[PDB]
Amino acid sequence: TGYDLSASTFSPDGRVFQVEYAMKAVENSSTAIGIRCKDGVVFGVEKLVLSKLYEEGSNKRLFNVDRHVGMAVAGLLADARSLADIAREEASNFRSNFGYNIPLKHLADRVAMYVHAYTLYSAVRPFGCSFMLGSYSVNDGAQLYMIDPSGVSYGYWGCAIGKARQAAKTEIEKLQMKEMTCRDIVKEVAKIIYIVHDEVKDKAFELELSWVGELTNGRHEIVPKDIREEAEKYAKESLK
Amino acid sequence: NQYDNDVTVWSPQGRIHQIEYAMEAVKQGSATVGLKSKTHAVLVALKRAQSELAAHQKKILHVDNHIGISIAGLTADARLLCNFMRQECLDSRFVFDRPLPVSRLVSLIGSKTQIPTQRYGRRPYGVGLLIAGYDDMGPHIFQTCPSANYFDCRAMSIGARSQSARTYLERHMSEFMECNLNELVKHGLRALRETLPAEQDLTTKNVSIGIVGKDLEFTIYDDDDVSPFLEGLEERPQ
Amino acid sequence: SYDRAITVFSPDGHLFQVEYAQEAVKKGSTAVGVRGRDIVVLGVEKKSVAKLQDERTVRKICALDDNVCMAFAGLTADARIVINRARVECQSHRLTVEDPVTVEYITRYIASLKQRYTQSNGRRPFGISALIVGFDFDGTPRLYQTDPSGTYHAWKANAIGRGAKSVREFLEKNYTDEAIETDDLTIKLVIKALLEVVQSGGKNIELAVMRRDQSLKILNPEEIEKYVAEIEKEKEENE
Amino acid sequence: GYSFSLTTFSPSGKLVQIEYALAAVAGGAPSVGIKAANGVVLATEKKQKSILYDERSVHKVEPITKHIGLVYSGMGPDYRVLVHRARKLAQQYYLVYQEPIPTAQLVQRVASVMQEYTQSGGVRPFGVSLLICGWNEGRPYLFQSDPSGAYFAWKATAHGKNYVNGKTFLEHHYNEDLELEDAIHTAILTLKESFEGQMTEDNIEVGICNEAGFRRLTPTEVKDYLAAIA
Amino acid sequence: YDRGVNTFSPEGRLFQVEYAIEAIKLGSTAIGIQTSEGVCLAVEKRITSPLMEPSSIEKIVEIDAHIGCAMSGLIADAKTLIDKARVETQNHWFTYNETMTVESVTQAVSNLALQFGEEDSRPFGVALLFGGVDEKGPQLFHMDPSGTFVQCDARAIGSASEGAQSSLQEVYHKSMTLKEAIKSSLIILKQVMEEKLNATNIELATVQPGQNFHMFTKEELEEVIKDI
Amino acid sequence: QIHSRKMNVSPDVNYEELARCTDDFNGAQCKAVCVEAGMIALRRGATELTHEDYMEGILEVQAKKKANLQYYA
Amino acid sequence: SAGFDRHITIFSPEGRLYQVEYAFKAINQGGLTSVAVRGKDCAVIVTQKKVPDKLLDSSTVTHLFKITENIGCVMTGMTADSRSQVQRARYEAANWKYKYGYEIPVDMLCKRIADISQVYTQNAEMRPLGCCMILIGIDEEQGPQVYKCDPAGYYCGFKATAAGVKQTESTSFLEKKVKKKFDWTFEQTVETAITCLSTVLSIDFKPSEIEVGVVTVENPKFRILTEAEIDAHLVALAE
Repeated sequence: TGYDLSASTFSPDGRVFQVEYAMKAVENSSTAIGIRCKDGVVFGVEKLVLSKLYEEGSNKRLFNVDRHVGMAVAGLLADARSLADIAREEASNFRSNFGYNIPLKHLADRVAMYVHAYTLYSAVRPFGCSFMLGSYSVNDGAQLYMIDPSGVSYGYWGCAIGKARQAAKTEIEKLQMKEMTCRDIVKEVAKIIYIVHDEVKDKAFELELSWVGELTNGRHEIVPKDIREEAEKYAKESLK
Repeated sequence: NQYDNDVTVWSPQGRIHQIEYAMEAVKQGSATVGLKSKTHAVLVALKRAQSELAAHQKKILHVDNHIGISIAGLTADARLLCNFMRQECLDSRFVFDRPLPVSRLVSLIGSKTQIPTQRYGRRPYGVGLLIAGYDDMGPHIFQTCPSANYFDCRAMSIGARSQSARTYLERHMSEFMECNLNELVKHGLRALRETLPAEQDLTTKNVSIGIVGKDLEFTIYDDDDVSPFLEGLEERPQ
Repeated sequence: SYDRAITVFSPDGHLFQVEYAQEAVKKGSTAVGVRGRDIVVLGVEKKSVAKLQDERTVRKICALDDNVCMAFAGLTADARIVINRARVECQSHRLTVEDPVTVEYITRYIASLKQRYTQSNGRRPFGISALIVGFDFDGTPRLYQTDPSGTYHAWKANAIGRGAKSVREFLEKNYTDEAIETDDLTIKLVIKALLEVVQSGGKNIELAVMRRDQSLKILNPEEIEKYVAEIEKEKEENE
Repeated sequence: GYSFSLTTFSPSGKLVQIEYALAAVAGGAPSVGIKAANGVVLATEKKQKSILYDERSVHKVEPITKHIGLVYSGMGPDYRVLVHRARKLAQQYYLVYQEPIPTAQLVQRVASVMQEYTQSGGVRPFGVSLLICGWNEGRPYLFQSDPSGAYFAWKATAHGKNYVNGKTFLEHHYNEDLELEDAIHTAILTLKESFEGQMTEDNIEVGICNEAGFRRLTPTEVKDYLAAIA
Repeated sequence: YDRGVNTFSPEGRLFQVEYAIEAIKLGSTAIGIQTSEGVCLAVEKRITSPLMEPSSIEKIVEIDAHIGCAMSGLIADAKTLIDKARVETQNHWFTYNETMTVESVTQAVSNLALQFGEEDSRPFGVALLFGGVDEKGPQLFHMDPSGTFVQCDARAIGSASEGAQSSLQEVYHKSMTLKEAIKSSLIILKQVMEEKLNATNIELATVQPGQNFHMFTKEELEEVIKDI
Repeated sequence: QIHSRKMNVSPDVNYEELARCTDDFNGAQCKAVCVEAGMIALRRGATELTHEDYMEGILEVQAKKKANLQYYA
Repeated sequence: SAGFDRHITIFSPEGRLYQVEYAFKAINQGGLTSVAVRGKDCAVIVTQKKVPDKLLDSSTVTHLFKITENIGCVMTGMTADSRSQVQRARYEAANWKYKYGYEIPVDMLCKRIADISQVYTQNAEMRPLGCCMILIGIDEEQGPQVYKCDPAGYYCGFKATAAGVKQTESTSFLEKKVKKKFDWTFEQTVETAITCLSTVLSIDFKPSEIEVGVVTVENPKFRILTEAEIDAHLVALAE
């Protein structure tokens, strides 16, 4: 208390509580997971049905504007949209100047540097969301990245952000991501989504999926659960 | 409380109480109604009066012939966003000569309203909006909040006493999708009547309507249009 | 809310800071000016130049243009900067605009200047007020005053706080709707107001009279003393 | 309290914030600077939290011209920034007047610089006090610039922590007719009085301004002069 | 929660501009009425000193001949709004070669009213009454430091505005002739402000659809004096 | 239902409808609603109380109903 | 002490670097430790890569960085600020080579970074970078150097140095080692650093726990040692 009110105000010991408040605010948001196979990356997001006033697909938390990158958020949706805009602008800048695709490591680096830049100045606050970055490059390798509102980013074999952090991390640990292909990854992702507090205290939730890989020419597309409904029924295989 | 400076202050609870106060300022507005069919989008408004010798405050503003808005909040920010959307619609008509789709415009407003939420020196735009728009991609009824967030709703209602409406629209959403324009406006009028106090009733003076369609440009349906649609309204039994 | 900031309202809507500006003026000395039948006459009092100090540097009155002059009461630094601003404004407007200057425009300008420097934080309002005299109301005389709140008005005669409390009441009791008969009775009424003023000894009292057709004129201490003695004699047979 | 902001006066007519900056000057490493008949001497001491440093990797004595000496007592980073801006200002003057900076001109300009940080709350004045020595018109001179943005001259001076005893030593010991080598000896003596522990070439560096030019003492010279101090 | 406009109050309101609304109370009352016969505005003076020039108080001021204007608040921000209104109307004529309709004036003035905390100041403690006779007939509007504006059949703003507004509501209806509306406003003012009305302590202005000029009244109040 | 058990209410009252009306109500406020319905029946001098009386009870209990919420600032 | 430490620009009554020490305390929270040691012709850096979990890819959590093809770097602090300052150092080195043409030694780079850090300390607009700086580089025909820069802007060369949490203990170990003049060769230097760290953390490290970098006169190209090379060094210390 006291040395708390600004993102630039250091605590007498340790770091600024403003950043800590940002990441804990991230902790209470809707869950988002992302798992990468050998050549591809798959994301999973739970969304709350609001009221019946909702329109079965509105205000969704899956956004992707890049020729080889998929991206999902876990946090306050407004800052999620803003960070999507910054990511789009940075990707367009790189594509215009360098003329070719940005490595996801460099893109995540620049985005996370900008995010942390929003924590340095006292007139601006840290963000209210944490998101993950997924892509494949034929030139050098397959990548997955996780970025927080603290400006800190890492690459993961699989990661999970939301009100499922540790349980979903354990559900990731049971997998063998080194050698599995993305076709099974979708099923395990959807099942893991459903097992970890689908509607325990919450009324109900909506599930949406993201999937980018080498098999789809590097580009990102939303895997359609409108077709084959296989991960959906795979989740219900786990109810008992 | 220390934690009620500008939106730059993150609360330990993981909130920013200025934003919650902005949502309350949204609830400070009067009752609104917004509802669509598969071919039309209609928003219904309750024009709050001041006196027997003054006119009611308007609630429906025109942005473009294919996108309409309804406001609930401090009218200053409401008009500022209205001018903003007017400007963006004009630029869209200027660059490629194409009516601007609702979704992209709403995303732009979301970004614009979000920038204050991070930056000191400007309170976030504290007005609740209902958006009605039709484009070449689909019909849309929308709402937005000062938290710089927006929600696409089949049927939506914001303001005081709005929960009775919300229950009405939640119960009847099994009906509207292919209801005609007259039936849709009757549904909206019924939704407005739910929020009404027992001592007040709808009339042309306090009711405002706004309709847009795939073959019908967005226009504001005031007293003159209110007069015919008032018939067919559900009664007030006990 | 409180008075600690320039732009903050009081919970009942008052702006205590501009009221404090008006009061800082109110501590400033007597300043009373009137417009007569044709002439406008002013009287500077309470200078109290003590021996070693010279009265020339006091600047009892400064003329903005040939048809307008000012002195202000309160803070001499603010008075001086406003004098320079008004002089530059009137001269530049007369030089540049297709048509020359009138006192109304400079009145609007100084009122706007006070309102502007009062309008934002980090920018202290002027702590001065002054009583404006103009010659070219289509040749007729006219009188204004200015206030730190960016406020101006037109008067047949006006005074400010320290001189107001006594002298202005004396004027509103005495002021005849008939304009003071000639500049002679104009100066007589000014001297009477100075009599209502604190000391009236003539040691520092000086006056400047402007006829609204003639340019500004400056009065000598000997003539001021003669007028004061004439007014004292007039009160003497008033018995 | 009134030190919260630098833009306001105290009722006592004192700038409390400027004073506390001069407290950081007292927290600086003591430096001794005296003038002689044939030149000026600027001496200072250093100590290390561990012998792990490269004690010669940096210098506390710095020149501004080929004939100017300059020493400080404060925190290093602000000193280095001020040195950089002072060197650049001297270069600008050399470009303009086609002459090297005079000692008086240099000191007034750098003091005006150090005043430039004495306005507005968003900036902080240097916690550094400077000692300047130089040759001008065939005669030696020395001054001092302090975080207040001012300067004063000095035939004998020193500042830092435990400076008052240095003042007393200089009062009772310094005369205006001293010689340069004896001046260096007096400087090292008063530095030894000012700081505890043995003074070695790892602990002290001294710069001396000669009328033709200025040079800094080499470590072997520091070892020689520090040894056999009387 | 009072430091600035750019901070939301716990209830969603603003306790900085709500005091700007309170600043309207300390201003003098003014009466404005819209009638089919014409639009009239009434302003209270409460003579402050006989030495003052009575018209020097700008609470009755014209921005164009087809339109009227009245004031209640600090006269400085009042004059700022007045000047802004004249400028917008004159520029609108310069560009379009036509009169600026009163609703457009009220809207365009309000954009300057919308600068307290949204550019890059403080709301002006002034509440105004507009009266115009134009392409939409006789019109009377009211606008307040919060930036909201409303077309009014009648309105009273300022000190003691509440009682005057209530009484006017009891008497006035939207189908009167102009003269009886002026009479009602005059009797309400006579009731409220000081004493028997006269040109010294009250000001009157009225514009007509057939007479889109000279809202002002100059010693034709003598008819009012002998009548009311 | 619980607090009306002693109050002899008319059977033609939809307590689900009262629940629909009584949003945000706490239990104490609902008990006060029943008591207010009883007092309203007494004001009518009613032999028995009905659904309308319960509605008036809620209307008097619910809240201050607040002022004109567009003229605020 | 309290109160005056809330802003970086405000000097406490004692005149102390309280916000600087708060930046240091922000450094010490991350449970990390680093060391740099200078040799006869070599410079060695090594840091603890305390991997928190296995689901992350170990390549994405490195803390040794190449800022120049012949200069090394090692971090201690929050990840975002460390990434920011390594980016800034790379930009500064590139700009120096663009402007001057020839080499930018580690001395210039660390001095520049320390100067800029002092700038952020001086102005209250932006919070100081709460992480420390350590570099290694070869100098023209003179030998390797180790330099340490901190949030305070302090900047100096080092025969040996330490950073992270374990400051005093590591420095004491190095000080005990360095008192004897001997052939501090590459293998001896890296062994000394490794054993220093293995005692100060007091753990039998697995190879993945640490990252090792080195620069030498004979091999001016900065290198990050592979895991197999780490095992070779460990079995070298195994004797």
